[PDB]
Amino acid sequence: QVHLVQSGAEVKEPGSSVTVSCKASGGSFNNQAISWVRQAPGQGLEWMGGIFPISGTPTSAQRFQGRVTFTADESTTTVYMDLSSLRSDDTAVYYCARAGSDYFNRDLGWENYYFASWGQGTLVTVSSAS
Amino acid sequence: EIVMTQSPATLSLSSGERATLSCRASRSVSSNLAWYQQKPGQAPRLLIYDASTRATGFSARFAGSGSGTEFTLTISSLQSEDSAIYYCQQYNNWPPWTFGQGTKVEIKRT
Amino acid sequence: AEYRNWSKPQCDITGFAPFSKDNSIRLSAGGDIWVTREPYVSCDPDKCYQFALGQGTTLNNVHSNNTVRDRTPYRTLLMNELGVPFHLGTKQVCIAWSSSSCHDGKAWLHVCITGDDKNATASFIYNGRLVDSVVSWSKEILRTQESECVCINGTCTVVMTDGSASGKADTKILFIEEGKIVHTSTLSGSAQHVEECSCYPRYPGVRCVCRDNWKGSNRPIVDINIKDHSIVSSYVCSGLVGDTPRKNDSSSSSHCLDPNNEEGGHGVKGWAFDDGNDVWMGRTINETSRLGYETFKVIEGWSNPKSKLQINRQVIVDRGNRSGYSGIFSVEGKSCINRCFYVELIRGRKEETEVLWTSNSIVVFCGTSGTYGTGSWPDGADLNLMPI
Amino acid sequence: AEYRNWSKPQCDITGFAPFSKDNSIRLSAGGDIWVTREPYVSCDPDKCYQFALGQGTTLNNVHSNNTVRDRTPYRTLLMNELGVPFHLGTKQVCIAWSSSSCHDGKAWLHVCITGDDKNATASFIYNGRLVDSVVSWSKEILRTQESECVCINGTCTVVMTDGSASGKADTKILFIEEGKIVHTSTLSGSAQHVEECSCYPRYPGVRCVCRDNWKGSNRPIVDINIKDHSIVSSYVCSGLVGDTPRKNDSSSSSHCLDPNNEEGGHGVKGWAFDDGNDVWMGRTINETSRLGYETFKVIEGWSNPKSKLQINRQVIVDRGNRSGYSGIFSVEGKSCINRCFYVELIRGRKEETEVLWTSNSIVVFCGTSGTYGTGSWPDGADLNLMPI
Amino acid sequence: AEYRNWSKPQCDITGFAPFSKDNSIRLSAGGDIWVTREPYVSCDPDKCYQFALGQGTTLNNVHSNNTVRDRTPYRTLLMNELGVPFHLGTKQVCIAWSSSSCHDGKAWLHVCITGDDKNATASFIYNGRLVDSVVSWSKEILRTQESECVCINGTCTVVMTDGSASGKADTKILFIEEGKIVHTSTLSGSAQHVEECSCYPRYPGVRCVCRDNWKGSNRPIVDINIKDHSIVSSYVCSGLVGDTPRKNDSSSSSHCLDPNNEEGGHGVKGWAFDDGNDVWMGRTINETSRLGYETFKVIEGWSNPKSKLQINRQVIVDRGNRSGYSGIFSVEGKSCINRCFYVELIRGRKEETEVLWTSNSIVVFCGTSGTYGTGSWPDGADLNLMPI
Ligand SMILES: *[C@@H]1O[C@H](CO)[C@@H](O[C@@H]2O[C@H](CO)[C@@H](O[C@@H]3O[C@H](CO[C@H]4O[C@H](CO[C@H]5O[C@H](CO)[C@@H](O)[C@H](O)[C@@H]5O)[C@@H](O)[C@H](O[C@H]5O[C@H](CO)[C@@H](O)[C@H](O)[C@@H]5O)[C@@H]4O)[C@@H](O)[C@H](O[C@H]4O[C@H](CO)[C@@H](O)[C@H](O)[C@@H]4O[C@H]4O[C@H](CO)[C@@H](O)[C@H](O)[C@@H]4O)[C@@H]3O)[C@H](O)[C@H]2NC(C)=O)[C@H](O)[C@H]1NC(C)=O
Ligand SMILES: *[C@@H]1O[C@H](CO)[C@@H](O[C@@H]2O[C@H](CO)[C@@H](O[C@@H]3O[C@H](CO[C@H]4O[C@H](CO[C@H]5O[C@H](CO)[C@@H](O)[C@H](O)[C@@H]5O)[C@@H](O)[C@H](O[C@H]5O[C@H](CO)[C@@H](O)[C@H](O)[C@@H]5O)[C@@H]4O)[C@@H](O)[C@H](O[C@H]4O[C@H](CO)[C@@H](O)[C@H](O)[C@@H]4O[C@H]4O[C@H](CO)[C@@H](O)[C@H](O)[C@@H]4O)[C@@H]3O)[C@H](O)[C@H]2NC(C)=O)[C@H](O)[C@H]1NC(C)=O
Ligand SMILES: *[C@@H]1O[C@H](CO)[C@@H](O[C@@H]2O[C@H](CO)[C@@H](O[C@@H]3O[C@H](CO[C@H]4O[C@H](CO[C@H]5O[C@H](CO)[C@@H](O)[C@H](O)[C@@H]5O)[C@@H](O)[C@H](O[C@H]5O[C@H](CO)[C@@H](O)[C@H](O)[C@@H]5O)[C@@H]4O)[C@@H](O)[C@H](O[C@H]4O[C@H](CO)[C@@H](O)[C@H](O)[C@@H]4O[C@H]4O[C@H](CO)[C@@H](O)[C@H](O)[C@@H]4O)[C@@H]3O)[C@H](O)[C@H]2NC(C)=O)[C@H](O)[C@H]1NC(C)=O
Ligand SMILES: *[C@@H]1O[C@H](CO[C@@H]2O[C@@H](C)[C@@H](O)[C@@H](O)[C@@H]2O)[C@@H](O[C@@H]2O[C@H](CO)[C@@H](O)[C@H](O)[C@H]2NC(C)=O)[C@H](O)[C@H]1NC(C)=O
Ligand SMILES: *[C@@H]1O[C@H](CO[C@@H]2O[C@@H](C)[C@@H](O)[C@@H](O)[C@@H]2O)[C@@H](O[C@@H]2O[C@H](CO)[C@@H](O)[C@H](O)[C@H]2NC(C)=O)[C@H](O)[C@H]1NC(C)=O
Ligand SMILES: *[C@@H]1O[C@H](CO)[C@@H](O[C@@H]2O[C@H](CO)[C@@H](O)[C@H](O)[C@H]2NC(C)=O)[C@H](O)[C@H]1NC(C)=O
Ligand SMILES: *[C@@H]1O[C@H](CO)[C@@H](O[C@@H]2O[C@H](CO)[C@@H](O)[C@H](O)[C@H]2NC(C)=O)[C@H](O)[C@H]1NC(C)=O
Ligand SMILES: *[C@@H]1O[C@H](CO)[C@@H](O[C@@H]2O[C@H](CO)[C@@H](O)[C@H](O)[C@H]2NC(C)=O)[C@H](O)[C@H]1NC(C)=O
Ligand SMILES: *[C@@H]1O[C@H](CO)[C@@H](O[C@@H]2O[C@H](CO)[C@@H](O)[C@H](O)[C@H]2NC(C)=O)[C@H](O)[C@H]1NC(C)=O
Ligand SMILES: *[C@@H]1O[C@H](CO)[C@@H](O[C@@H]2O[C@H](CO)[C@@H](O)[C@H](O)[C@H]2NC(C)=O)[C@H](O)[C@H]1NC(C)=O
Ligand SMILES: *[C@@H]1O[C@H](CO)[C@@H](O[C@@H]2O[C@H](CO)[C@@H](O)[C@H](O)[C@H]2NC(C)=O)[C@H](O)[C@H]1NC(C)=O
Ligand SMILES: *[C@@H]1O[C@H](CO)[C@@H](O[C@@H]2O[C@H](CO)[C@@H](O)[C@H](O)[C@H]2NC(C)=O)[C@H](O)[C@H]1NC(C)=O
Ligand SMILES: *[C@@H]1O[C@H](CO)[C@@H](O[C@@H]2O[C@H](CO)[C@@H](O)[C@H](O)[C@H]2NC(C)=O)[C@H](O)[C@H]1NC(C)=O
Ligand SMILES: *[C@@H]1O[C@H](CO)[C@@H](O[C@@H]2O[C@H](CO)[C@@H](O)[C@H](O)[C@H]2NC(C)=O)[C@H](O)[C@H]1NC(C)=O
Ligand SMILES: [Ca+2]
Ligand SMILES: [Ca+2]
Ligand SMILES: [Ca+2]
Ligand SMILES: [Ca+2]
Repeated sequence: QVHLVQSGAEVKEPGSSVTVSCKASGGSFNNQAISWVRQAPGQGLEWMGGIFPISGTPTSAQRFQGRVTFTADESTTTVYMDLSSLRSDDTAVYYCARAGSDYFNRDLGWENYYFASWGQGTLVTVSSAS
Repeated sequence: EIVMTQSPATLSLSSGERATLSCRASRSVSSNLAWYQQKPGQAPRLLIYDASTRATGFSARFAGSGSGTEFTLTISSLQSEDSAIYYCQQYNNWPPWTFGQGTKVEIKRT
Repeated sequence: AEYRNWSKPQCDITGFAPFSKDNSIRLSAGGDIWVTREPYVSCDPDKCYQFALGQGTTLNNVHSNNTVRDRTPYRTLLMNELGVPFHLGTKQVCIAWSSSSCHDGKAWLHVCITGDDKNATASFIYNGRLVDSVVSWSKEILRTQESECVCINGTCTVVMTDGSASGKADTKILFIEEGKIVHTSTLSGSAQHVEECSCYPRYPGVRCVCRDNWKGSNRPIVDINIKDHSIVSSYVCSGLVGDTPRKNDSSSSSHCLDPNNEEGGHGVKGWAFDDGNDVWMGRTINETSRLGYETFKVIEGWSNPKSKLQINRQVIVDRGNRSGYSGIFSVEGKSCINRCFYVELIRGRKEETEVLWTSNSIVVFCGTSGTYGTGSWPDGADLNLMPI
Repeated sequence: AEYRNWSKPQCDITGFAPFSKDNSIRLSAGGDIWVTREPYVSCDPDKCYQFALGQGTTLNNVHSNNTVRDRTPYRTLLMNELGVPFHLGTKQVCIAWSSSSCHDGKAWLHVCITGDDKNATASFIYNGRLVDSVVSWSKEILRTQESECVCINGTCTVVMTDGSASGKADTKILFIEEGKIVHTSTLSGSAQHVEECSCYPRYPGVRCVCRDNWKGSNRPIVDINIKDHSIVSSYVCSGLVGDTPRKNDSSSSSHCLDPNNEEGGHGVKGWAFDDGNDVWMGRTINETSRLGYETFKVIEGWSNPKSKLQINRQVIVDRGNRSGYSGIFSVEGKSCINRCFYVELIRGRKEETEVLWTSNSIVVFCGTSGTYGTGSWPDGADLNLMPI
Repeated sequence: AEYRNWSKPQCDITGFAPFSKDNSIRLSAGGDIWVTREPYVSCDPDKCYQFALGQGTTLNNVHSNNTVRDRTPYRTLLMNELGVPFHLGTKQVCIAWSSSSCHDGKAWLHVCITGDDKNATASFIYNGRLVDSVVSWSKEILRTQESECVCINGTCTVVMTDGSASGKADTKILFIEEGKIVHTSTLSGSAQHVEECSCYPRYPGVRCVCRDNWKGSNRPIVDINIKDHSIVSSYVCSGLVGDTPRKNDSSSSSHCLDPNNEEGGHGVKGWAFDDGNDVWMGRTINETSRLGYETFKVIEGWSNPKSKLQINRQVIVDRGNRSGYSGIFSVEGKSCINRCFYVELIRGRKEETEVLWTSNSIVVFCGTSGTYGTGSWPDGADLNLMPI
């Protein structure tokens, strides 16, 4: 089946950076956008950004725009998300998800940007503790 | 930018009865609206899209309604597995793709 | 023949009078007409020409289905004299999904962009032959003005952008002489996003008013120096703002240096120009959709950021009828430079689901020092009757 | 190049010989042809052009239904060389539901009218660009000649009217130089209603013969002075009268100064010109409907109000076939100025209910000093067979 | 005006940028477009023209059936400005089932061939009138370049062949002045079969790269002297060979003097040109069918027969999309001579049995000293939907 598979959980010190990755089990990166959404403990869902796997246009939410970058490789069939300048508040589950959207129009923007299928979620926590 | 307001905050009802959830957008989102269910300790799951059509995992007991600025979800004959948190999300043309704050359902058994 | 220099003063405008209309969608219901979007107008010393980006198909044709996408290998730049509709005898001048054109007083320059989204090419065609080319510098949809360039003493200028629509992007100004690129300047000053500029000669320099897709509903300004290639930028001061979407006139605000952060994201291509401390501008009549079109003057609106005093309003298309992109062009008269503008009248998908196609008509108006009355000039096709 | 001055004498006319025909309605049954009304002809120094007011649609088209109304936002002025039919490659020169055009020896002037009935605008377009504009002065359908203007030494003149069709109205004569309005004169003398003038150069001045919708079935005359902008007016003396409707030739009368008050209300656009004390003129063959068309000379008919002595009759369209508007134009020869005329051949609604559309063909004739025979040249389309 | 002499140096090419595309088959599904094959491009001093051999029919027409045969009495040479598609208003310049054209700086020469297979005639038409003619010398399908001729100081040259496709044949070079044949030379040197040459000015001479249907999958070369009418010939040295069919790049070989005898029989029209000891060339991406199209430079490939070191590859049409004939043309710039090429995009019978017709689109590219990105520009018609 197509389904997304994520990298394992992490502890990182404040001021560090983290890499999370997401791979398609079916090898089937068509141009439907892969998106990152996070969930802090006992709190609502938050969209961070995404990328089209073939056409390669990345996009990022305003609160994260200086801190985050996205990149993709068809060969590993994997999308990589890097989050920089970490703080305690970034402690959350990070999910990759696949959007209904597969083209960006210069003038009209995006269409069908809802999340059809989700990865397992990766827990990242930011702390000094061993 | 576009703000999603969802109500009630918590709902509790017995099994075998109808339940209803509501969502409002600070500007008209013209049917570009989806609903998600999240069961405890799991990734979310898509329940409805375009305010009106239900995903493969869910049956005729789930129904979507509304347009423009106000939207509604209804569950018919509530069952043990429905105990979950539900969220609305808009996708009207341009970022960011804001979610509602969510509604929790817990079942009023004996 | 000699190069253009635009060194005459600007004409005393009191408003705008009708000049031209194409009737393209009404003719398409019984005739072979091209599918198009993103039109513009430009003039040689003798007469005016209409340009558009074709979709590689006529309208009553199986290939007219799904014509909503903006970038494909089949898009070409169409060119005609103003008022001749785009029939099968129309010339295709270059391969392009984005473009600009201008006439330097001796010959046409066309700037044409095509290729893959993340590795696109720009070709410079001058006096009928390819003279130069350049490649996408930020690998994320290289794009240009969808409107005329401006040339003074043989040097043409064009604005080009690469990078994100909802974040920081890379913008450069290219200086061109008989098709050869001679200099390049990076954007400077306080404008933070710059797309789809509309530009006009303002001797000795050039001035441009642009689209901000990121944070402004006020419009950016770019001033260009032709003698030393220097650049500066800012925003249109007027409290009545020109972008769509926007807040209503009761609650909108602006800033001379910064994006106003009111309904900032997304936008539409438009225009404005200075008249001492006053500003003339055009906008959609509706605040959140491309319906209707109006123009007016704002008193002190070029220099006072709190002014909301409008006068000389004209409706061009009434609030029930679709509009689209709009842009300025300049025409040299016997003793002054006049300003004129055009409006794209979009029909079909995604809003009008009676048909499978998307296309446009146009309408064109010019500045007058005389007097004028009232009307409305919409597209006028009946999509309930004509071919699906 | 130099401005026109028309200072040659008038040619010795013995009658009219055939010059051109368009076949528009017959071609429309298998081809993409424009829907039109109110045609006219005018010439530059090298060749002649045909003009018409389009209805913004081809004939075999859903938009061809209800094409009977005279004023809509979609009407444009079409222009072609004489004898090329109005196919999809035709140029639209301006937005207009009423117009006039002329060539001054260096470039074209077009006068174009559009807008709301009670607040309309007139645009003046010269050498391809808008130069001036004016607004309705009486707020009740501003209108002009539907035929060529006349220019001497660079000054063009046009007649314009605002106000009622069945009462007193406001008429002005505008003097124009390279598109700029330089002077305006109010109508003077004994003409009481003046519509749709047909005008000809008569050096050093200009002379016009017009339509009276109010009280005359005799036609008004207006003489225009180009050196001092003065105006005078009167009526065509001939006892054989040129308007439709009218009384029969056994019982009609005329007056050199006043409307004859015979079947006075309503009318049709037409022409006449002086030949010493004689007059040449054309009219419908039927007295109460626009059927057939004839021309003749009336002996002393320019100066004697009791004369009914006609000679040199020619039938152009026989009494069973529809006609419409008609008008004069002038052509400069090697040693004299010749006079020529055109006739509109109207087909379809409201009279011919076999179809949903209304449109026209034309036919054109020129003055000869030689000899000629006989014929009839009707429209020749079969409305029982072609598309509804 | 003066005759062309091409005495400027060759431009510093780094690769090829897009210049033009016709969209003919997509337009044909709703429009009257000619059926064609064997296109080419050529330029006068002001602008470029597209040529093709018509099949005497439009595509949506009963006469479009069985359009696969190459020789019939109805074939004519079509001519348009580059980028205007072949609609019904296109000029037919001569009767022809094989042709070549060029402009000498004062007027066009066309060379046109028609008649019976075993007794054919060649006509020479110059400045719009027939000046000379010649007859088949070997009585077995007289034929010529299907691409532009070349002219220096008023003398044009054309290559012509008569005789077998799978054995020894008779080839001559004709020297022509204002349409009059002035000299004729027989082919000399080691080239053993010579068809469909692509030729370019290389002052003081002319150079041609051709098709070998008999024994080479390496391409023949012919060098022509304009001052003494002498001829020499050889083969393209490069180990990467340009004909189709051919062996794969792992196992292909070449020889500077002889046909390589690898997959030698049959072929396709193509091009190559020298750049010091390097060679630029284009070929089909597939080795045994006319699918895709690529270009590249081969290091030392003009002089070293063992070299396989390629650089600067570009895909023009990707491996899943049909191609056809291709050929060079030359354009004079301000300070150097540039090289450009075109590709025929064949659709329909015999491979695509969804339709009864055979026809082509084109796409055109020019040499650049600047920079460029990536793409693919196929034909883009959907034969499953459009008329059979
Ligand atoms: C036929 O065609 C012609 C040409 O097209 C038509 O004429 C044109 O009509 C439009 C109508 O929209 C005019 O534009 C409008 O102009 C006014 C501003 O001008 C008015 O106010 C001036 C200022 O008045 C104050 O100050 C003076 C002292 O300086 C005091 O004396 C006053 O008491 C006031 O306190 C005033 O100077 C003007 O007078 C001049 O102009 C008129 C003609 O309009 C002449 O009769 C006068 O003699 C004199 O020369 C004039 O009174 C703007 O207010 C309009 O914008 C508002 O209205 C829009 C809709 O109409 C709306 O969409 C805008 O958002 C805006 O509304 C907002 O702002 C208002 C205040 O500005 C609020 O009150 C309102 O609630 C809202 O919040 C508009 O810009 C053209 O100027 C005029 N053009 C020409 C060349 O004359 C004609 O109408 C047509 N006729 C017919 C029958 O179709
Ligand atoms: C082939 O083609 C040619 C060219 O197209 C055709 O020739 C043209 O034919 C038409 C016929 O309609 C002519 O127009 C008509 O002209 C007459 C007027 O001319 C006649 O009368 C003149 C005056 O006669 C009186 O006075 C003289 C003295 O001065 C006396 O001698 C007489 O006895 C009379 O009392 C007279 O001078 C004319 O002669 C000249 O012309 C003829 C050619 O016509 C020559 O043979 C002569 O040699 C000489 O040169 C001539 O006899 C008008 O009367 C006509 O109008 C009336 O008729 C119309 C229909 O025809 C009708 O609709 C009008 O209303 C009008 O009728 C009314 O008025 C009448 C009196 O005027 C009443 O009697 C009547 O009841 C009614 O009340 C018309 O204008 C053209 O002039 C002629 N053109 C040329 C250049 O020759 C030719 O016919 C064609 N041939 C064929 C076979 O198809
Ligand atoms: C966006 O658009 C641009 C412009 O279109 C794109 O750029 C273009 O990309 C293509 C890719 O095909 C390039 O053409 C190819 O070029 C190489 C030859 O060049 C490479 O090797 C050079 C030699 O290297 C050896 O020797 C040196 C010392 O001299 C040593 O250091 C090395 O280690 C090696 O031992 C080397 O000099 C080149 O470097 C230069 O160029 C690159 C850019 O390519 C720069 O980064 C460098 O800084 C430097 O300037 C370079 O590394 C050929 O090998 C290619 O042909 C092979 O591949 C084809 C498919 O790609 C295949 O079909 C051919 O048959 C052929 O393959 C065969 O041969 C191979 C060896 O040649 C075998 O390994 C193989 O198995 C097989 O048998 C091809 O010609 C263009 O040059 C380049 N154009 C420009 C102007 O830059 C860009 O890719 C686009 N980007 C995106 C993301 O879309
Ligand atoms: C119209 O103008 C003429 C002069 O000719 C015009 O100007 C020329 C330079 C050239 O452009 C011509 O083609 C134009 O037609 C006037 O004639 C002159 O009148 C004055 C005063 O009587 C006299 O001094 C001149 O000698 C006259 N010249 C000639 C050639 O006769 C004429 O009066 C003007 N007519 C009108 C009605 O305005
Ligand atoms: C081609 O012709 C040139 C001469 O120029 C041509 O004739 C001119 C009148 C004009 O029509 C130009 O546009 C043409 O190109 C030849 O050059 C001359 O060669 C002779 C002999 O060596 C010498 O005496 C002259 O000085 C040369 N003139 C120049 C201007 O260089 C040239 O040799 C011809 N080349 C070929 C290949 O035929
Ligand atoms: C801009 O170009 C115009 C020409 O279009 C220049 O005007 C000409 O100047 C020369 C030299 O003084 C005169 O001989 C001509 O008579 C002028 N022509 C016209 C039509 O006025 C003008 O000088 C240029 N402007 C600048 C700043 O150089
Ligand atoms: C455009 O070119 C004109 C010349 O055609 C320039 O005007 C000249 O400027 C120099 C330096 O000041 C003077 O020496 C000349 O006398 C000027 N000539 C005229 C006719 O004014 C002009 O400066 C150029 N403008 C721009 C913006 O490049
Ligand atoms: C202009 O915009 C403001 C801001 O949205 C509108 O003010 C709001 O009006 C609604 C009712 O329509 C109220 O529910 C809000 O409480 C108001 N907000 C504020 C901050 O006042 C205003 O109505 C708009 N004006 C017009 C004419 O539509
Ligand atoms: C501005 O334009 C919008 C969209 O074209 C208008 O929105 C429509 O409003 C009516 C009721 O007034 C609804 O029936 C439609 O469903 C709305 N359409 C959409 C897509 O939301 C709006 O009314 C206009 N408002 C103003 C003040 O001009
Ligand atoms: C009307 O215009 C004509 C030109 O079309 C004038 O005739 C020319 O007059 C000049 C000056 O005498 C002569 O040099 C030309 O040879 C004349 N040309 C021709 C063709 O005759 C004429 O003078 C003008 N009329 C008036 C009244 O000014
Ligand atoms: C010309 O017009 C007059 C006036 O209408 C006609 O004379 C009348 O004829 C009718 C019969 O057709 C009588 O009933 C009237 O009494 C007549 N009136 C007068 C005042 O005489 C005359 O018949 C018409 N001539 C032609 C040839 O039709
Ligand atoms: C003048 O034209 C009118 C209208 O075209 C003719 O009137 C028709 O006459 C016939 C009988 O002769 C009737 O059957 C029609 O109904 C009439 N039509 C109308 C609309 O009234 C008239 O016959 C013509 N008369 C002359 C003398 O030419
Ligand atoms: C080739 O033709 C060009 C013209 O296109 C010749 O160049 C001209 O040479 C003459 C004589 O020296 C000069 O007067 C011109 O100014 C030159 N014109 C240009 C545009 O440079 C050239 O000489 C010819 N080449 C040969 C070899 O004869
Ligand atoms: C070269 O082109 C040929 C013919 O277009 C290709 O042949 C096809 O190969 C596939 C399997 O790979 C078969 O299913 C088809 O039946 C073949 N078609 C024909 C007509 O034989 C070939 O694959 C291409 N090869 C390369 C390396 O490009
Ligand atoms: Ca047809
Ligand atoms: Ca904006
Ligand atoms: Ca009357
Ligand atoms: Ca071969």
